Amino acid sequence: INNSTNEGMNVKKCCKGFCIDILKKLSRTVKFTYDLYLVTNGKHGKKVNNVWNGMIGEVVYQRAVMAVGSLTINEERSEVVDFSVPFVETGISVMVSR
Amino acid sequence: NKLHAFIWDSAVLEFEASQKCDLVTTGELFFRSGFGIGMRKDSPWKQNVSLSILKSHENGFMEDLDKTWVRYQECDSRSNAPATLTFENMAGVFML
Amino acid sequence: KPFKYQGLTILVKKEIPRSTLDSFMQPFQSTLWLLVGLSVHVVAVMLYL
Amino acid sequence: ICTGPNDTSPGSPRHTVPQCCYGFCIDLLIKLARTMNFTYEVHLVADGKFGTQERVNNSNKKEWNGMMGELLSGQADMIVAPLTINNERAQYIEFSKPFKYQGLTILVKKEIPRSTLDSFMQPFQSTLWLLVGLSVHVVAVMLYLLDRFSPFLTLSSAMWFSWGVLLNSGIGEGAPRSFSARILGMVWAGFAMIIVASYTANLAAFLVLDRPEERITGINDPRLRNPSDKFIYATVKQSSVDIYFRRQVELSTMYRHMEKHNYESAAEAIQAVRDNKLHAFIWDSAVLEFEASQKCDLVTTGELFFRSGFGIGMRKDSPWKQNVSLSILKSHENGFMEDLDKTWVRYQECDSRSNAPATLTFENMAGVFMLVAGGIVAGIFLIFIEIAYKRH
Amino acid sequence: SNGTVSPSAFLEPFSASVWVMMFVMLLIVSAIAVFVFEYFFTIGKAIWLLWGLVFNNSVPVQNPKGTTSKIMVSVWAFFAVIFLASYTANLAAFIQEEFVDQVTGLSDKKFQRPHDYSPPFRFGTVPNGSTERNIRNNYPYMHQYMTRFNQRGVEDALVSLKTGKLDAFIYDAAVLNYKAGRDEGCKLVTIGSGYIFATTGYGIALQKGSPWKRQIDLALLQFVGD
Amino acid sequence: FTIGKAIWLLWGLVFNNSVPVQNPKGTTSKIMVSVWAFFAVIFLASYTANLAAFIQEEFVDQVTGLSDKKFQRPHDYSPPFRFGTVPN
Amino acid sequence: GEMEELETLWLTGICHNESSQLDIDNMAGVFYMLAAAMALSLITFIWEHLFYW
Ligand SMILES: CC(C)CCC[C@@H](C)[C@H]1CC[C@H]2[C@@H]3CC=C4C[C@@H](OC(=O)CCC(=O)O)CC[C@]4(C)[C@H]3CC[C@]12C
Ligand SMILES: CC(C)CCC[C@@H](C)[C@H]1CC[C@H]2[C@@H]3CC=C4C[C@@H](OC(=O)CCC(=O)O)CC[C@]4(C)[C@H]3CC[C@]12C
Ligand SMILES: CC(C)CCC[C@@H](C)[C@H]1CC[C@H]2[C@@H]3CC=C4C[C@@H](OC(=O)CCC(=O)O)CC[C@]4(C)[C@H]3CC[C@]12C
Ligand SMILES: Cc1nc2nc(C3CC3)nn2c(O)c1NS(=O)(=O)c1ccc(C2CCCCC2)cc1
Ligand SMILES: Cc1nc2nc(C3CC3)nn2c(O)c1NS(=O)(=O)c1ccc(C2CCCCC2)cc1
Ligand SMILES: CCCCCCCCCCCC
Ligand SMILES: CCCCCCCCCCCC
Repeated sequence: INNSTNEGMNVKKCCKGFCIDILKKLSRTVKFTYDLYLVTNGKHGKKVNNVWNGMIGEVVYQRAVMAVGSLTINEERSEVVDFSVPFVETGISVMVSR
Repeated sequence: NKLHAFIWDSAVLEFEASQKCDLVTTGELFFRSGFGIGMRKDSPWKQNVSLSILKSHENGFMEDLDKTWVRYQECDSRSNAPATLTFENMAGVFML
Repeated sequence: KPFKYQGLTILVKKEIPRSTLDSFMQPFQSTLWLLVGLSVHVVAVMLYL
Repeated sequence: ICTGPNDTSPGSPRHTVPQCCYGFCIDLLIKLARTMNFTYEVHLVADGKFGTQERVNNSNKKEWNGMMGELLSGQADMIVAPLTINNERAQYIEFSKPFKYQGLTILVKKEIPRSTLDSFMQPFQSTLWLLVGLSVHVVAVMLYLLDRFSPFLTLSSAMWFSWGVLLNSGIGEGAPRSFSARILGMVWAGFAMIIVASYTANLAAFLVLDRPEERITGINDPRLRNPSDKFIYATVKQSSVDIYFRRQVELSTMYRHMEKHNYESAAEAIQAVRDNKLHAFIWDSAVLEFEASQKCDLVTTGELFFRSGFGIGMRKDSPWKQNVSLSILKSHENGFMEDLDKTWVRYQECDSRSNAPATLTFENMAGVFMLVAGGIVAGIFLIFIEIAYKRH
Repeated sequence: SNGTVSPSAFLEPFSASVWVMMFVMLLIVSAIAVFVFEYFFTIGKAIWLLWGLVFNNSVPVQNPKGTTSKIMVSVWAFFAVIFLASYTANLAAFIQEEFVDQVTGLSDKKFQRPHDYSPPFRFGTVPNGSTERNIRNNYPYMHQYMTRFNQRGVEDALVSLKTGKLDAFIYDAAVLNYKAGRDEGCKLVTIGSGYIFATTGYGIALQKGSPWKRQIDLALLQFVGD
Repeated sequence: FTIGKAIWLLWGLVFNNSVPVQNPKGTTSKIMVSVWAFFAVIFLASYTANLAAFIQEEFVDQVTGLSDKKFQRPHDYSPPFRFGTVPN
Repeated sequence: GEMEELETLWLTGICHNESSQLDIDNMAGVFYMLAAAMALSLITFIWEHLFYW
């Protein structure tokens, strides 16, 4: 609600996109049910003070079975959690003004 | 010229096109996938091999392998600029 | 995990262009060349006339 | 004689005044009343809306507006108008076979190209023009310096040689005689040829400044995919195209943009496009193409999408359905729809549509004419200046 | 068709008014100015020199002696460079092959009265079809002439067109469009750049009063809309 | 009509800018000059045809890659290289 | 191939599918050649003076 309070509300928004289309096709093919929810614990996933936060942090601590999103397959993350086969190719790259 | 077109992996075809001046790829890579070190379904090396592949990807080992095996070039002749006139293209005027 | 990401593609012949000796005379057909060659002389001689 | 509202502006007293209607649909209606023995009386819609399912404020009830509200409520028995055929309309009323096949398209400004007086000097920047102008004189005077001071060509002669080498004119009857001067002058000739070729290469493009801002590809344009504040495009509120954009699975992102700019009538949107208040107007192919043919400053975009047809809608339980459909089909088979298209749609005033390169006219190239006039007016004073110099 | 190029194709780079002002209005004034500047070398020689500068082919000319006349000649040669650049820039596109359709439409005199031609027009359609019924209903004489050249099928008509035994093939618009698209070399094209006369549609026939008709119509409209 | 004047004439015909030249008097020399002028027309046409594309703006990347000296040792530059990523 | 369809639907952009004035730097080579001409003309002029002397 505000920075003064330490609690909030679960606002039901609508998630759609590339990862959501992947998730929907996965749901149809594997015949399972899903409950998406955004993560506010960490920015993207990181081990600080030997504690994982973010998407990986939620997965490792059994708070969620899956982590669908722009999550990069790494060495430490694959050591901590189990990844699926990559569906898009990424990597560290440099963008500059023309 | 016995075969007009050959459909194959991007890596091998691009390497051959770089090495062979008379062969050229076509573009718009389709069926994007990757080469994997396949093992049996019940194996003890699955996690370790996958982790080693990932670690080699993170540091500069796959880049080194690409540089030393795939990313060396002999003849490319690939540019969007108009062709430069040479001996063969313009010689009838010389004979004239 | 993949150690090399790639895709399917098509390899074909480079097909280096073929250049002939008459390439410079190609834009005009032989009949047009003969017509202009005749026209030059016709204009010249009857200019003289 | 059609009895329709007088003032279409909202918040105005709308009294049904008898005006007179005529055109493609009226001709088709007269043909129908001739072939099928029935009498008709035409009256315009209460509002300017074609018809769309809307949720009324009280009790949240589905309701039809415009033509569908007029017809389904019993006020009207038939709709002879450009009524597109689609599910929402066909679920409640029934359409005859289409009397005109058409699609959705985009009307935009023609954007005639703007030509300036300096269009001929555009290819070279002002700094390049100054540099070449200085270089001509530098080469001329140093040619004179190396020719006069030769071990073994007046200033006017050297200047004329440089100027006539730069622009091919033959004003130089004198060539350098010293070896260094010959070498410099001839490489200067090569330089002048290079400058002339470089300036000529793109001169035509700069003479007529055609831009790709006009001739949008269409809805497939990523400009249309992602709306922006600067680029505003719209359509007619509560119409078939509005329903098509609402119901389409993926174009909702731009439907949200269009919902806040929709116009009350097609004529208003066309006028807004004409005076550049609206960048693009999405509407039926027939109307937009007719307007583009009639109006020289408006043009369509292409790749017709949502291909459908105009149907003469009637109530679901009607006795004229089969007869009207058969009459429409029979008029299609013989040369009646062709005659209507020729007499109402297929006449042209200005097209100016061709893939050939544009032909130069007065507006595109007049800076060169004014440059020649300026040369005239400059020589008119330079002759007196030279006479005064000769006096001394 | 093999096509043709209009004789005016080389005069397309400039409009008629531009040509007129360039060569009879501005050139005459420039010649008057050149001669006046030189006299302060007849007018014919000044006109000849200026015209030679228009398209510099190294034609023999006599340059004026005066300095101001030389300046005017120089600026005029700059104008001539502009003219040559603008004319030659798009000459390749304007001098290009133009394909003209043999017949404007079904109402063309070739279809209606083919007898008044030294080569008889060879056109026809496959039998037992909607197109034959339509042409028979609309044009009886044209149908009676055209049934002589009656084809056997789509492929027979296409090969007759390719060989030359048939010049025109009147058939369904969708099928002909598909054949033109599939055709290699783009040798067969539909007249009018996609001109359709009967402009009907493909429908799913049903028994009279069939209960499925409404649902099929609704589903087809859903497919169209989506 | 020395050799220098012949070279000057032929060169001037190569790119005809109406440079002052002294044409040869012999008929065969005139025929040779004519065929060379045809060659010069060929040369000018072929050179000017694609001059617009060759004289065109070329965009060069600032850095070859992550192993470029700008990234590794940015201090040895008068303008320090400004690069970074989001944290976490 | 559903992956390809999703990639075109979600990741395609403006510059993926993809006449200017000429500056001094655009045509600097021609001016370099002219400068070389000036230098060579001066050099050969000095050479001719030396030969004459
Ligand atoms: C210096 C004097 C002689 C005036 C300059 C000559 C041109 C101005 C005249 C002479 C011949 C004229 C042309 C001769 C005849 C043609 C065809 C003529 O009819 C057609 O276009 C035929 C089209 C077709 O058959 O497909 C149109 C004019 C035009 C281009 C003329 C255009 C103007 C021309 C070139
Ligand atoms: C005595 C001195 C001033 C020379 C006179 C030149 C005129 C006799 C020639 C030169 C250019 C000729 C013009 C050049 C081209 C134009 C366009 C041309 O219009 C077209 O589009 C081509 C013909 C066609 O499309 O049918 C008509 C002739 C015309 C006026 C020509 C008319 C006669 C012109 C003016
Ligand atoms: C015989 C000696 C004294 C040399 C004489 C050479 C000159 C003929 C000058 C005239 C113009 C000079 C050019 C003018 C400026 C350009 C830009 C210059 O590029 C830049 O430094 C950035 C762009 C800019 O200068 O604005 C490169 C040199 C160059 C080709 C110059 C090269 C030398 C030029 C040709
Ligand atoms: C079909 C063909 N194949 C060729 N392969 C070659 C190559 C590379 C070795 N040349 N060449 C041809 O030139 C032709 N065409 S030709 O036989 O009709 C022909 C012959 C000669 C001339 C003269 C023209 C004036 C200048 C001197 C030559 C012109 C036309
Ligand atoms: C921005 C602009 N808008 C214009 N609208 C018009 C039109 C149609 C009426 N012209 N025009 C311009 O010409 C400019 N540009 S300018 O003011 O920097 C300018 C002025 C004058 C000259 C001379 C050049 C030598 C020949 C004589 C004119 C050159 C450049
Ligand atoms: C293309 C039209 C060319 C017309 C040329 C007319 C030349 C007239 C010369 C008069 C000399 C006295
Ligand atoms: C005696 C005359 C010699 C003329 C030499 C001209 C050399 C021109 C070189 C141009 C290079 C682009």
